[PDB]
Amino acid sequence: KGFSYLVTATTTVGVAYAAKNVVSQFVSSMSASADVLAMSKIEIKLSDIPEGKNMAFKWRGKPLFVRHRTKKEIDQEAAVEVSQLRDPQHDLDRVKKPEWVILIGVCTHLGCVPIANAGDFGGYYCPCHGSHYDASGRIRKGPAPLNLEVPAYEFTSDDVVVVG
Amino acid sequence: REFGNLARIRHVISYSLSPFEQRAFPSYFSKGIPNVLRRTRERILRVAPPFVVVYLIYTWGNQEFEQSKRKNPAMYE
Amino acid sequence: MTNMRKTHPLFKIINHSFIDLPAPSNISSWWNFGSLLGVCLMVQIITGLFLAMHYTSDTMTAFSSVTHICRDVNYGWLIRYMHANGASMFFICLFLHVGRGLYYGSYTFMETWNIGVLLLFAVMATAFMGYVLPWGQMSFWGATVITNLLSAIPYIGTTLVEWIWGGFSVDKATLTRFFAFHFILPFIIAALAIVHLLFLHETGSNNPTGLNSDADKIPFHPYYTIKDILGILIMFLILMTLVLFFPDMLGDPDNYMPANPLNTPPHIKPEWYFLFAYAILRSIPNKLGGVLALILSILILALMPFLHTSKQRSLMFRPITQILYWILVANLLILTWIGGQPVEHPFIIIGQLASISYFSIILILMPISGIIEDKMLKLY
Amino acid sequence: MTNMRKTHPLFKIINHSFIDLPAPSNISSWWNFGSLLGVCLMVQIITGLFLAMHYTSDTMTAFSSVTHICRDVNYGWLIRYMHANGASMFFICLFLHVGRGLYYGSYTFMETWNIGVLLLFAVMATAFMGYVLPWGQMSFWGATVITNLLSAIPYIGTTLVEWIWGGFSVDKATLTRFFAFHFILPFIIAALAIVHLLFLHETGSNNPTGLNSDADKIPFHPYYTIKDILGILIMFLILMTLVLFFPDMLGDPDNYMPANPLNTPPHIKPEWYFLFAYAILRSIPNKLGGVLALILSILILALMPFLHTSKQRSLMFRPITQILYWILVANLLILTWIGGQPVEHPFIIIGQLASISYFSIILILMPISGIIEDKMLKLY
Amino acid sequence: LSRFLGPRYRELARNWIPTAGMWGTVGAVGLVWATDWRLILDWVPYINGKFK
Amino acid sequence: SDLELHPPSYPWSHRGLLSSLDHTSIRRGFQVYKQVCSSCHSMDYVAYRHLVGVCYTEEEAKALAEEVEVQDGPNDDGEMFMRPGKLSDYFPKPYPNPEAARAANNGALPPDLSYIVRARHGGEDYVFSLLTGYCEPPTGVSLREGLYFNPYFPGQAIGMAPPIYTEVLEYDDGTPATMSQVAKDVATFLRWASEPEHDHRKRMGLKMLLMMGLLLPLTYAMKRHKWSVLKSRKLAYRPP
Amino acid sequence: MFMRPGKLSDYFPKPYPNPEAARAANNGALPPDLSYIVRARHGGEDYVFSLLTG
Amino acid sequence: SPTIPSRLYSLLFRRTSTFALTIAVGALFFERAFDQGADAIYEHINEGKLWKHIKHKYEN
Ligand SMILES: CCCCCCCCCCCCCCCCCC(=O)OC[C@H](COP(=O)(O)OCCN)OC(=O)CCCCCCCCCCCCCCCCC
Ligand code: HEC
Ligand code: HEM
Ligand code: HEM
Ligand code: HEM
Ligand code: HEM
Ligand code: FES
Repeated sequence: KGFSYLVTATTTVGVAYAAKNVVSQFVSSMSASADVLAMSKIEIKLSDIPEGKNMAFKWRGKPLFVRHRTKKEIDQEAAVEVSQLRDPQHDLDRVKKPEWVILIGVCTHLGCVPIANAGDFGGYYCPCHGSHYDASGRIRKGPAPLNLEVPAYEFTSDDVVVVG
Repeated sequence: REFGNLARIRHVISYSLSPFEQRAFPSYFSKGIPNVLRRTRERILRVAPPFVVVYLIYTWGNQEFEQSKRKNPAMYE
Repeated sequence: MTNMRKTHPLFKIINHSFIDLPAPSNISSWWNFGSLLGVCLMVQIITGLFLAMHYTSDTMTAFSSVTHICRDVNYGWLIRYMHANGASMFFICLFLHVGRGLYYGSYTFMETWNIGVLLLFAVMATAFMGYVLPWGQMSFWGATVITNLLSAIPYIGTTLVEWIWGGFSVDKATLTRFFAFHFILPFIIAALAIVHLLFLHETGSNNPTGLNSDADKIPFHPYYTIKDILGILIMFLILMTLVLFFPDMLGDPDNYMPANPLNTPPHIKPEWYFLFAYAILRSIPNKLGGVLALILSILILALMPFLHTSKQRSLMFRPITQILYWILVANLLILTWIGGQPVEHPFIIIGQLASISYFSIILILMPISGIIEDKMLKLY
Repeated sequence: MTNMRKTHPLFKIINHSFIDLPAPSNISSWWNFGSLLGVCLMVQIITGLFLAMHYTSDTMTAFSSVTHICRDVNYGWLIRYMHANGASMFFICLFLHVGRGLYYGSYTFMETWNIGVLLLFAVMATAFMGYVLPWGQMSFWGATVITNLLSAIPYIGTTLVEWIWGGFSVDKATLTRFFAFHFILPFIIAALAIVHLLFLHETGSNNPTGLNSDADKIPFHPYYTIKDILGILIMFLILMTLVLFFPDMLGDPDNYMPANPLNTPPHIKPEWYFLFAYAILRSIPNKLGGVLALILSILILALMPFLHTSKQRSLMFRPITQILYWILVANLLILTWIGGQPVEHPFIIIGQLASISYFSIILILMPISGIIEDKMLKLY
Repeated sequence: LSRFLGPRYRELARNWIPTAGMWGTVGAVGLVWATDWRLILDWVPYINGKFK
Repeated sequence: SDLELHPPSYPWSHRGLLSSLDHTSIRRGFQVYKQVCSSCHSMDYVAYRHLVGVCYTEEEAKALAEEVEVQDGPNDDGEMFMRPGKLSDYFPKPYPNPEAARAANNGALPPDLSYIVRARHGGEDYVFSLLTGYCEPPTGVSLREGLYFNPYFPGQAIGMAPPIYTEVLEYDDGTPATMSQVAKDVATFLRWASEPEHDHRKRMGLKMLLMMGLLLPLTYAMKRHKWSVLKSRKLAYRPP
Repeated sequence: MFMRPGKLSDYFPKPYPNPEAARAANNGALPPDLSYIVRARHGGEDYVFSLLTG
Repeated sequence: SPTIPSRLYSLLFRRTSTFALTIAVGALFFERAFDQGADAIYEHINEGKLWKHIKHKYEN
């Protein structure tokens, strides 16, 4: 009985390995493709962004706003306290380069994008449920459970910036 | 489970006519409108007041939203 | 010679299921909605088959293909509006179906009720994906919203959303895979409706009185044949007047524009049959809490047979539970209206009160009402 | 305590049809082919579902989408080559199924055989539409050829084929409607295969001896379960070694080019079984005559159960009809090879000799062989 | 309600604890084999090597 | 002439049942295509993201992408502009439309060389025979201008002059670039471009062969074990 | 490319080739396509009439 | 002295839960061992041609 059940066990092990490989292959076919992975790298955003304006592009699939942060807006974000919000967030920690700040328009309630140049905080306004965000990306008044995420970026010489 | 056996019925007599021998709308209005009024009387009080308070709080929510969008003159100085 | 109707195998199956089926004699017009649901399912099959016959599932050509169907194709506009209003009437029939099931104690058929619950899940998924299909602005944005509500799950949500997107956001892969799933899943719905009817035929059918109908049972043909035919004709009256006179009053104007990822809609909302779930998930101010509230608010239907604490089956002789049931129906109407309305005062507090009262009635108040009912009738 | 395997309704149906099903003990490996066909049908359902999740049906993007499946989608080359070589394996198993029925007299099950003929119709139509789906040169030209064959019908064919084309030639409307029909038709195949299994289940299976197998029956479990598992593994071996070592052995090279309405290939060579159909078409030199020749060459299986004039069911004990049957398989192979070959001498004359031999064997020579066999065995 | 609160049901339950627990371990090891968790498979002395 | 010349079966390194492609030859044939074959033939389905990890490394393929220019848009003012290409870009087409291809190639359309091996009978053998079979026409046939004799092309008259010869390009690894070597390299590269899943497919085939050679005896063992009780059953008839 | 007189099968000609050119040549705001704008704006023809006369 | 399959039956195969447990554990270990074996056979039968063989000539 041990010999017969050993034969059965090895057969079941082989069939289980084959089934796992088949289902894993089909699930990998479900997932993102090579072109989608290739388009996740961001090219040069150049310097076509105007002063105080925000440009919307496709970063990591999602809409991303790269906005030229004014000196007055940066001063207002610095004057706004980090401990006065729901989560600990500072302007210098959020943005490495204060001249241009790049964020992703993905809200933390329904995954919406905010309306550019709107709201009661001088930053962005999510219109799905009406949340105001300041220039630092922190939520001030709205149903957003978390702050706006900032995508990881590497900056070369001043005409070259890469995101994602 | 079939018509051969489902229940045990004894001493029960059923009479029926032909559809070609009896009418299709026998006193449809005269004996039908009081039936509808009877059914409405039976089930009017345990059905309507939920929808009545739906209408009440719907109107309240609409006018309160309109009042919230309406500005408040708190600016005189 | 033999009786072919009961000796031929397919014919005797048909005869035992639909011709010589012993049905209760006293079942009202609420019992027609199962046949109406099946006929609406077949209508959706044929009509969407013609839509996919003339439809292209690509983000560059989805909206242009819909315009081509509505304008260039001969009466493909009539086909599209029949499809949309048939989906809406499908949810109308589903809501009245589950209303009959809740009111008349039909959930005691636990297998049939659970099969119906998973059928409701499948129909909701198909309709959501088919609303993703025309690639309108509100279509794409509702797809993003509902998928991020799926992303609310910790440690599994982000990877599973990247898996179901086919990429990094809602794109061509998402649209094409939603097209395939929306085409195919109504056939799984049809197979599960076959299982639904099989379980129902095993357990018999219920009557409005909630009693044993075996004393007075009549064949399905010709009685319920002509009753269901009249129901189908009234259903076609409502569906065709919605198609040919008011094609857009149950629709969405923002779906008639191409999907712009840069431009967000000013007021987003799903379709009218998702509004109560959307309102309750708005009401609970938590991501995981909200999505769990949605899932359990559809799963309380499966939880219904374990909440029956009454010695009477149907609500025909239980007036207090009828009052609670109509308050519940009123509460779903309030939830639909609040899900339609935006997030402003006092819609937040109305939505929270509506969701709290809805769960309290369906889980707490109704069994206590049944126990009070039994005590008032002096059953113990 | 009761047995759920006969008490639960879905479980009692599964028990009565697949678990405690009384089956003849002596059936050979030729009886695994029905299960192989069902398994291959499910494999094609899942595989083409994934293909439609990654595939768009539009003329300027169909070939690009197929290439995107092959290159950018992970394991999409494996999925598409599995689909194509599994269609080849499906038709191999279908032909061996039909040959099993013809050799062992299973066509005496009239309803089961007729439903099988309907299944063959649906499978051939589905596979033709799938072959035209990738929008290759040979795909488009074979579609035009088959639709012109449909246009050979007098007084209806021209309007009927402008109707099927959705215009005046094979174009975007034809490709989209063929995508819809190809996606949807295997579900009708699955439902009609359920009807096929029901009609078989009404009378039980057939043994290779052709005798009454009720004296010696075994349950379907676990004997035919493990035998069917072994057959599934062998069929997976052949299919997967085809996909992973010879993915174009049964394919066509001209299908790997974009479809050109102007340029035409020097040869129109569809897949093997359509090569058979093309040769039985090309046999006689008239349009309507060739169309009727193809139609009768497929309906001749439905005409087969009326041609059984022998007193013995199977060909196990009939040696002359064994020779006639293997000559029939021989000129099946010959006609397939002629369909592969171009139109010159001696391919023409071999074509009509093979066609006349095939038709004369099925109509005339087989019942005469049965009569001669009976009169040798003192049965006539 | 009170059907599963008694000595017979308690000793049936504690007889079935080792079998149900072993089945739970089977489900856990099969699920981590199917899904390839880093958090578990990086600690076994062999399977962690192929992740690198 | 309707008669055609069947290409011979060359013994490729990837001809074997479990033998993959030579990626050094794939690389060499790639710069053969780039410096010779890219000026006429398009490549609509092979990209630098497919080039990485097969024949070039990521940085080399990236720089090789930026050495060519790619049109992109729309601009801020709403026009097109030329930018350096990247790994996500496909290979640049030489002509915008096939009409321009026929205009530049006197009425002949050069096909896309991304499925030419899977599209032509014989495959890489046909490509090698076509590229190495250029010869003067026999006495009896005269070919007009723009047409060249080739016994392997059907119809025997091709719209190509011989594209390759001795030292037609300079290999980076110092391999002598003879005509046969160049043709073999570009045929291997075209086989890779037609079927990029070749090595993974053959590795999976080896895995499948080993696993099913392990499983079929075992599954037959269980089948014969469960079927043993029937196959050793003995029958007896004992009438009164 | 070339120019030709329009046939019946031609659609209405777009005044701008891409929406970016429309925004640049019409001071940022993009004029939407008036093919589904009555069906896409709440009010419909009432909204169009009120917007034009208001 | 119990034999090897005797000890396997006495320890693992008699209980169905332990049978499934050793099936899953053997599935893990056989999965990795067969992966190593098949890969080693593949690069030995195709040594000097793959990108992992010619990779070091251009990586550094
Ligand atoms: C008459 C032969 C006598 C042989 C005696 C041998 C010794 C017998 C005693 C010892 C036992 C040895 C082993 C016995 C094995 C089984 C018995 C056997 O083989 O019998 C002979 C066999 C069947 O005999 P039976 O059918 O009765 O013959 C009647 C005449 N037709 O018949 C045969 O094998 C003959 C088969 C001939 C088939 C020729 C077919 C030619 C045409 C094929 C065309 C195919 C299609 C081509 C394309 C057409 C269109 C272009
Ligand atoms: C411009 C002079 C070209 C060069 C450089 C290359 N090719 Fe070509 N190719 C060109 C034309 C104008 C044509 C069509 C000629 C005709 O008579 O149809 C072709 C065709 C081919 C084909 C297809 C042959 C077939 O049977 O379909 C192949 C396989 C081919 N060419 C190969 C090829 C290769 C590998 C090249 C790079 C070394 C190459 N050609 C360069 C134009 C030009
Ligand atoms: C989605 C497609 C569905 C179809 C096609 C369908 C079909 C049917 C049909 C034909 C009937 C018989 C009509 C009758 O007996 O009055 C029926 C009855 C029933 N359905 Fe459904 N149904 C669906 C969904 C549901 C849902 C969502 C539920 C509950 C959550 C459900 C639960 C029931 C119950 C309990 C009955 C029994 C009614 C009685 O016994 O009186 N079904 N269904
Ligand atoms: C096999 C069955 C079905 C098919 C083939 C199908 C097909 C389609 C197609 C092709 C579209 C996009 C065309 C367009 O919207 O213009 C669509 C849209 C849609 N589908 Fe389906 N459908 C099927 C069943 C269903 C069912 C059962 C439902 C709901 C219960 C449903 C709900 C919808 C909805 C709401 C839309 C949106 C229509 C619009 O917004 O204009 N579909 N369907
Ligand atoms: C998609 C295609 C098909 C499927 C899935 C299918 C399914 C099946 C299955 C599972 C069996 C039982 C296995 C067996 O008895 O050997 C069977 C038997 C049978 N099939 Fe099919 N079938 C198909 C096509 C056909 C065709 C094309 C024909 C005839 C022209 C046919 C006629 C029969 C007959 C007569 C039997 C009874 C055999 C016997 O009693 O031994 N079927 N079929
Ligand atoms: C529900 C089941 C099926 C679905 C969803 C489906 C779907 C598809 C799709 C989308 C394609 C085009 C993709 C491509 O060619 O790369 C295709 C191709 C094809 N299909 Fe299907 N199919 C199904 C069943 C079948 C069946 C049952 C057969 C044959 C009996 C079949 C025969 C083919 C063939 C021959 C091709 C051409 C493959 C090639 O050209 O390489 N399909 N199928
Ligand atoms: S999704 Fe942004 S406020 Fe709700």
